[PDB]
Amino acid sequence: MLPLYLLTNAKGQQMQIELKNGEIIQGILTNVDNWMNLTLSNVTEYSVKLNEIYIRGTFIKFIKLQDNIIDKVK
Amino acid sequence: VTTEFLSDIIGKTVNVKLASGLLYSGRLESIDGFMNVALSSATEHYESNNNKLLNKFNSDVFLRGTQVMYISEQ
Amino acid sequence: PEILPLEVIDKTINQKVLIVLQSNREFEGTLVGFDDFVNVILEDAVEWLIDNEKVMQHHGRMLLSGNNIAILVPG
Amino acid sequence: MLFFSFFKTLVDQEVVVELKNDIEIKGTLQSVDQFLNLKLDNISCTDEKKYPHLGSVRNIFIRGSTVRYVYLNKNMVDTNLLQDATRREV
Amino acid sequence: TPLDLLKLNLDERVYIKLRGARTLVGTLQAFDSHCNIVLSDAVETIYQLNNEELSESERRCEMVFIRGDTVTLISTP
Amino acid sequence: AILDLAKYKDSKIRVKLMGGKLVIGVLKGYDQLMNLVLDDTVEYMNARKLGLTVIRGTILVSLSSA
Amino acid sequence: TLKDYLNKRVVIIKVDGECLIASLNGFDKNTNLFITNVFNRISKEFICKAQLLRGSEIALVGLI
Repeated sequence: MLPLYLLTNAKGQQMQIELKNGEIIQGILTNVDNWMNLTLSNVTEYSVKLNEIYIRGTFIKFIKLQDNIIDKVK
Repeated sequence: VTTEFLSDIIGKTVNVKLASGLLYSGRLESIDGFMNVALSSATEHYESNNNKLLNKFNSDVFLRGTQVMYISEQ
Repeated sequence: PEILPLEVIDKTINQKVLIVLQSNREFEGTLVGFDDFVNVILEDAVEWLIDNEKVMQHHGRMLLSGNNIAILVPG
Repeated sequence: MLFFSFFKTLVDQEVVVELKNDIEIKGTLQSVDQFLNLKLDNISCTDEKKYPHLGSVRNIFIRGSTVRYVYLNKNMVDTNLLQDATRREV
Repeated sequence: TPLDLLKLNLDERVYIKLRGARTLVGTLQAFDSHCNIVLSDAVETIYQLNNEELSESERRCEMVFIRGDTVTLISTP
Repeated sequence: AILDLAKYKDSKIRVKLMGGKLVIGVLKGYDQLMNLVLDDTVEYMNARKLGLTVIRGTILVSLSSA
Repeated sequence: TLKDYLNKRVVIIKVDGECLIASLNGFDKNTNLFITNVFNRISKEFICKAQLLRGSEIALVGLI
C-alpha cells in the first residue's frame, strides 16, 4: 500500500525524521495531509526539547519508521 | 498590477538578473505567464553593467522562468 | 479577525520596504503593487548582497519575482 | 505531450543517460510515462569511473528530474516533426 | 510569445547555456512549454574548475536531448 | 488546516526558511497558506533584528514554540 | 512505473550520494518509496526494518 496511507494510519507513533539540511528530528506523529506536512508531538531534535513542531514535506530526505509499522497500522 | 507592468515594458531596454548572478541588458521583445523573458540585442554581464562584458548576442535571446529573479529597467 | 499577510503587504504600498530573498541578497525601496503570488512591483530598488555589498542602483520600476522572496519588512 | 510522444516513439533503444550526480549508464529503453522516466533493460558500461557501483542490476528505473541528457546519436531521434508540433502548440 | 519567438531559429545553429557551466552548441530541432531541447550536429563544452586552475572538457556528441531544468539561456552564436 | 495557529498567536515562535535561515518572532498574523506576520522579529542567520515582518509560506521549512 | 518492483529487493541511489539495498513495498505517483529491511550498499550498515524515502531524493532505482 501507499506511504501516505501508512503515515495516515500511524497516528500517534514514534518516527525519526531527516531533513535536507542535516539535523535529526525525533517525534511522535499527530497529523498528516496530502503533501506530507508532518506535525509531531513530544519533539526532540539533534545536530532541543519541544511540545509541538511543524515539518514541511519537500524538505524531508527520509523518515526512519519503527519496527511495528505493519503490526499497528495494518 | 504585474500584468500591467509587463504590458508597459514591452520594447524597452531592460536589466534582467538570473539566479547565478548574470545580469542581461537588452531590448525586451516579449514575456508571458511563468516569467519567461525574450530579450534582443542582449549583452550579458557578471553582477553589474560596470563590470566586464562576457558575451554579446545580436539575435533574440531567451531567458527561462525559474532562473530569472527580477526584471528592472533603465 | 486574524491579520492577513496580504493586507499587511497592501498597507505597505507607497512606503519604504526591505524585501529579503532566500539567498543572501536583499532589495530596499518603495512598494507600488502586488498580487496572489507575491510578485512585487518595487520602484527605485537598491540591490544589496549581505555578508554588506551595494550591487546596483535601479532607476525605474523593478518587478521582483515571487519565487525567491523570503521576508518582507515595512520600514 | 509532444516530448512524451517522442519518448514513446523511442521504445526499445540502447541509449546512454547522464544523471545529475556523475552517473552515466547505457541501456535499452522500455517504458515511458507523462513525467519522462526511463526503464532501461540490459545495463552496460560507458565510462569506468562515472558508471556507478552496480553489476547484477539488469533492469532500472531512472527518475525523470535527475537526468541531465539522454545521449542519442544522429540515427536515433525525431527533429522537424518535433518543430512542427511545437509550432502547432502555443 | 517567447516560445513563438524561438520558432524562428529552428533548423539553424544555436547557442545554449545550462547550469553547472555546460556550454552546448548545435542546431535547434525541438522545444515545448517546459523548454526541453534536442540538438543535432552538436558539440558540448564543459567548464570545470579543478586544482585552482581553469580547464575545459569537450564532449563531442552528434546529437543530444536536454531537459528544461538544466536550461538557462538560448541564443545564436 | 492540520496546524491551527490560534494557540500560537501572540506568542514567541521560531521559524526556519530555505537557504540557511532562522527567524524568531511573535506570531501576530497568519493564513491558510502558512504565510506568517511576525512582530518583534529577530533573524539569526549571528544576529539581525527587524520590526514588523511578513514571512512567506512557499519556503517555510519548520516552525516551533518558544 | 514501479509496479514490477514491488515485493522485490532493489538498489536505490539518491541525488546526494548514498545507495540503499532494501525491499520495495509501496509506491505512488510522486515516487515516494515505502521500503522494508533497509541496508546500505557500500557500508553494509543496517539502518532500520522499515522506512519511507521521499521522491525528491531518488536519483536511480534498480531491480535485483
